[PDB]
Amino acid sequence: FEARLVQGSILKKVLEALKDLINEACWDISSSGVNLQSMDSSHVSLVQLTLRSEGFDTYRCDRNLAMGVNLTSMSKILKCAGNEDIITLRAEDNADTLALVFEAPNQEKVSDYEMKLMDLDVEQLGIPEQEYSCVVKMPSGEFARICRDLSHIGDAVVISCAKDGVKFSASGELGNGNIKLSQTSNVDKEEEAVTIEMNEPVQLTFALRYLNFFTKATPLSSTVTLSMSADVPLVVEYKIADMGHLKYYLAPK
Amino acid sequence: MFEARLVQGSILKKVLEALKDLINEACWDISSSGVNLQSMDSSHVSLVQLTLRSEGFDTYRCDRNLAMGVNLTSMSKILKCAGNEDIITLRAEDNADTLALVFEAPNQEKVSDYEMKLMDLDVEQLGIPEQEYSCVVKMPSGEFARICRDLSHIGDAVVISCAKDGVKFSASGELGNGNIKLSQTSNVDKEEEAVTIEMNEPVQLTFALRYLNFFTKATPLSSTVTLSMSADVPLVVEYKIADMGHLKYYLAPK
Amino acid sequence: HMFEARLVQGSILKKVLEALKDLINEACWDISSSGVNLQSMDSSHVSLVQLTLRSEGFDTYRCDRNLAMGVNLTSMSKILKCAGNEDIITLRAEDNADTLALVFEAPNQEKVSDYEMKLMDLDVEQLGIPEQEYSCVVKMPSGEFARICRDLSHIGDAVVISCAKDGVKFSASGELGNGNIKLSQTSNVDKEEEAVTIEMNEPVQLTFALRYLNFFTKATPLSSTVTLSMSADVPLVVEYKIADMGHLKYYLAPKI
Amino acid sequence: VCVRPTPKWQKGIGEFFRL
Amino acid sequence: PVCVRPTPKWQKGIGEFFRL
DNA sequence: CCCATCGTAT
DNA sequence: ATACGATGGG
Repeated sequence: FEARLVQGSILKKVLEALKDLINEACWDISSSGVNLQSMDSSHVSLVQLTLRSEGFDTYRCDRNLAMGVNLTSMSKILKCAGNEDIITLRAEDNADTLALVFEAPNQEKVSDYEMKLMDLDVEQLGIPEQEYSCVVKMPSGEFARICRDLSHIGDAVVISCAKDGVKFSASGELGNGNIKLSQTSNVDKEEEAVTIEMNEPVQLTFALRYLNFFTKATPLSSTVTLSMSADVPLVVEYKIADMGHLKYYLAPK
Repeated sequence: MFEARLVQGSILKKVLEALKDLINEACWDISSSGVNLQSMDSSHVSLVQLTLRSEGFDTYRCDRNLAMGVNLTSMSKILKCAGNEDIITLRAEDNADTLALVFEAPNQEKVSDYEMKLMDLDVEQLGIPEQEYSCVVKMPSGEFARICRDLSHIGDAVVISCAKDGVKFSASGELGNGNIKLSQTSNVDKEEEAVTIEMNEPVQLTFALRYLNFFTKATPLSSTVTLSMSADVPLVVEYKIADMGHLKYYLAPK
Repeated sequence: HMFEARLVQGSILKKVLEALKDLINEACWDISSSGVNLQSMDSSHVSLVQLTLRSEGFDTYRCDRNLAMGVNLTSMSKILKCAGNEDIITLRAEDNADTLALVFEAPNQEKVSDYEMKLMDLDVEQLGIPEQEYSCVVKMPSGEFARICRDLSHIGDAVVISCAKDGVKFSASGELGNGNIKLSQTSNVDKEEEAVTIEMNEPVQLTFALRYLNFFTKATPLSSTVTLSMSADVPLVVEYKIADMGHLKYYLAPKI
Repeated sequence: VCVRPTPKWQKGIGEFFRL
Repeated sequence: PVCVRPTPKWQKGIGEFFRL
């Protein structure tokens, strides 16, 4: 398996997003590309990364490998990589090893790191096809700020999806707080827009702890898509360029 | 009733950073004239007096005179939510234990509104008088900020000596001794960067650097500070707030 | 009577003392007509540092006799941190006080700090430094070298510098895995300043503790270039030059 | 951000998904 | 991010190389 | 060269 | 749980 990524800063961004939520996880390499799917320490939330081979330069995969990586380990190694560096994954089928090679732009420095793989009992989970009562698309940043701000009011947030806009509310010791995101009538902020596909109205409750973890992915995308129905796991999705996506799953009240 | 619409919301935010390390809870005094606040520090060492004149707000309406008991640490955490470019509005009803802070972003798109629980505070408002002052230094807020930080590393008290020529600040301890001499500005194109002295009598007072360093958390409100001093009398550090009012600290010399 | 040394570019005195303070608690400055010298071992007696600021580099330099000032560098650092980076710093001492005066004139010309620090009595001991030919001598960007030592500090606790004709390689290992950084020699690109140059006589493959290298790199602000200089079982010399004023040289013994 | 805890009333993702 | 790694056992001091 | 973000120690 | 210094961006 060999995979040359021009924009190396992605593999770096990905691993910051994940490492607060997952210690160790199984990368599933195939001709089609790189997939990953894990639950959190606490078995509360679920993350699924999907990076399609189309998005790499060199992509070659002979057999389907299932590499057990320690994400905290792999992050510390990836933090070495320059953000403008051309990153390449190489792994030799046999061996408990994954090679990350980093070429800098001057073409005159080249790092290469070998990290020790793990054997992982990957409890394979099966994420159903669902239609969704509501689906907000909004700026990753905006959503990030809301979750940070309301984390100061209380420990749960109440997302109310409606025809004309979305509301987020939280309460506690200090008081109460309501944040009302109206819909963008298109052609403004430039992309910095809020769009809604509301079939059935919803008011769901979620713990802000986990939302605030999921938002660590914010660097990957200027847009986040929240997708909801009564007592069915909310799906926070960050799309990765033209290459894949990252999806979080959290069960509501 | 009371509603007060502030276009430049970053001021209400700056105010509350300046206060929150010095005062836990305090009584806001709302009136037709505007917003006044006056508290001592937890430790009964210093006093702060905030004055925001109604003229400085956009909308200001205040029926009768309310005395709102706010927890400043609480109100800060809520104001930290507000974007710095956001249009902040205070609303509070008569007979009521709550103050509403509404924050509209510039995009016109996002709008926060927070409700905080008020408390009952008896506070026997001091009464500060006009006083004449042996010395009055007017200098850059930054300069003064730096001096207090630097000397805080030498020890825990600073010695402000006012003279005709200039002002001097000295402190001593473990490391050694340090003297910082601010001469008066000869040219001074700009206020931002000038040192001015109004010396009547010479003075040498001693103050705790702990409290000075608290007072300097107000530095964002103004490019200028004014220190004002007399032989047996609380120092007054004063930060003026753009078209709105002022913030004044009072510290009694050691 | 008196020593006085006026440095227009004050940020140097500041930079020097950041470079030294993680390595040395207390040391004897050797002040003389010729200039300011310092030569100390570290707390643990592992490495050696030799600072040399030549009088020609100061604006005012006057030294009436030789002083040997015992300074507490922790103290002197905290005092120098007060000085603005654009400040005109002046070091002044009489033969008849136990004290060193650091006076700071800000660039605005209306503010002036002056600090008085107490000197100390230091039973020193000055090491003899022998003339030495060097199997290898890398000259590279201070930054590059800084990054390498930081990065590999995350792999483990020693780094293996292999010098060859073609280029230099740095390798380290530990719990997580293994790590190799190959720095090939520069033909050019922009223009000196950001080049890798090698003076290889004999190939060398030496092992060094990353703890100490990472201390030495705290000097990086003084120079855009560093020079590593190496031989079988002979202390490595990391050297930062200070703008036609002097230099700072660290000495660390390799694995044997 | 203020350090949060996980509400007692949280369900596991196990009750929603499986193999 | 910089790791301050302990001082290797195999470290020699500069004392054994230079003297008064 | 000043302002904005990060990380630990009390 | 809150303060105060350390690091990086513009």
